[PDB]
Amino acid sequence: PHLLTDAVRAFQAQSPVWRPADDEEALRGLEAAELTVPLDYRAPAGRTLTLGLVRHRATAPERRRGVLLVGPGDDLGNRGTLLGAQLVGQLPKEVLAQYDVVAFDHRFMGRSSPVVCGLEPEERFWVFHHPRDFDHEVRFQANVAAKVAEHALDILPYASSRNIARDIEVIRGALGEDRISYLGYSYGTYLGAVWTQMFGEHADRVVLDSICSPDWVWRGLFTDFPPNGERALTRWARWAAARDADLGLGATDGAVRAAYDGVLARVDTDREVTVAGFPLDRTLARLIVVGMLNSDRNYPFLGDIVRSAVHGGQLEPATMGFLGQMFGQPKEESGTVAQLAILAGDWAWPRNVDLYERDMERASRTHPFTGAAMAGIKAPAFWPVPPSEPVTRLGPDNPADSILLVQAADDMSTPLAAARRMREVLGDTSRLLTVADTAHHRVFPFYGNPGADELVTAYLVDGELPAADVTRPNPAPMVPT
Repeated sequence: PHLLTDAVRAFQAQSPVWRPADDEEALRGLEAAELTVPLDYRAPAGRTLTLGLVRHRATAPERRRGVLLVGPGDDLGNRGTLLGAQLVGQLPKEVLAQYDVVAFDHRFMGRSSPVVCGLEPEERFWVFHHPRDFDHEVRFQANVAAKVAEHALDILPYASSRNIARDIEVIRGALGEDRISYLGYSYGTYLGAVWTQMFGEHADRVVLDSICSPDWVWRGLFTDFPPNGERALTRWARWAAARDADLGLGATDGAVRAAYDGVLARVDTDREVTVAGFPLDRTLARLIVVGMLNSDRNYPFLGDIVRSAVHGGQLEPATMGFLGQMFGQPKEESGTVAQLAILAGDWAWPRNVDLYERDMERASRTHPFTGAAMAGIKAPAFWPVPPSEPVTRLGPDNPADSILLVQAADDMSTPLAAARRMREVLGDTSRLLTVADTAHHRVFPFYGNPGADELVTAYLVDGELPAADVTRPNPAPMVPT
C-alpha cells in the first residue's frame, strides 16, 4: 500500500482563517474555518474538496500543551463538528485548559462538501431497516444503491477511511503541529487506528472510546450486532421486571419481553402502533429501542415508551423532549450518503443474494430482536464502484507512542469483545480500560464515570498510563453485578 505522503505535504502548507462559527446555533461558542483537501490523493493537482473545521482554544494559554483532534463523528453518519460542540460542554475543565479542541466534518457530509442523492425518509433508515420479506428488501436496498450511484458516482471511489486519515494529516499540517492528540468514538476509533497506523509518528496522546473491532470491516459490524442487541434488551427487561409496580410490563424478564414482542408482532403484520400519537413501522418499533439502549441511563425512558406502545397515550414530559431530539425529523441525508459511501468504499461486500437470505433467516431465529435487520441484504451488496485501496493492515507495528482504549463492559453497538480485539491487534503500545457494570456508548466524558474520568484525564494531562489493562467500577449501576 501507499501513504501518498507527497500529496499530503502539498496541502499541509495551508493557513486557514478562523472566525466565530455564527451560522449554526449548535456551534456558537466555537471558531470555524475551512480547509482544502484533494478528492483523490493520487491527483493532488486535480479536483479538491472543502472541509469545515471548528475549534475551541485552550482556556489556559500558559498551560497549553497542544491540540486535541476529535474524530469526525462517533457513529458513522454523524457530524464531527457537532460532536466537538458536545465535548466542549462536557470534557474535564483541565483538558479544556491545556488543549485546543479541534473538530471537523469528514469529507462528503455536513459542513464538508456534502453529497445528497434524493433519498426518501425510509431509505435513510437503510442500516436498521427490518424486512417485509427478503425479495422486497432486495428491491429496497438495491434501490438505495441506485440513487447514490446516479448522483454521486464521481466521488464514490474516494470515500474511504484512508482518505479521511490523509485529511487528518492535512488538518495537522494546516494547524502547524508536529504532533496532535486524538479522541474518537465508534467509527472514530477505526479512524484513529487507521490514522495512527499510517501516520502515528505524529500522534501525541490518543484516546479511543467505545471500540470498533478491527475485524469488522465492514459487514461484521452488522452481523456481530444481533447477539449484542439481544443481550442489551434482556438487561433492560431484567431492570423493568423488578419495577413491575411502576411500569406496566410484567414481573419476569420474559414477561416484559413478551410485552415488547407483542408490539413487534403487530408492526410485522401491519397492525397499527403509535407511542405519542406518532406511528411506528417494522423498523421504528426496533430502532427506537436500539437507540435508547445506547445508554442504560435511558432505561426509564424505554419503560415509558414500551408502556405507551402497549397501553397508554401520554408520554412523560421528560421522555418527550428526548424522543423529539432523536426522531421526529428525518436523518441528515448527506451523513447517510457518506456512511453508505464509506462502508462500501473501504471494502467490497458480498454480492451473492442467497448468502444474505440464509444469514437473515438464521439470525431471525437465533436473535429475533434485530437479527433479520442486521444479517440481511444491504445496499453495499449492490455498490457501483469497488474500493480504490486495500483495507489498512492494522497491527502491533503501529507507530503511535501510546493509545488508551476505553470501553464499557456491557455496551451494545461496540462490545467488549471488539475493544479486546483492538487491544490485541494494536499490541503493547495500547492499554484497555474496562468500565464494569455499564451498558453505555461513549463513556468518557459523557457517562460521568469517576474512575474512567480520572484515568483518562491523568493520561491526557500528565501522560500517565497503567502498566497493563485495568478495570474501573460503576458506583451507580442500573442493575446488580
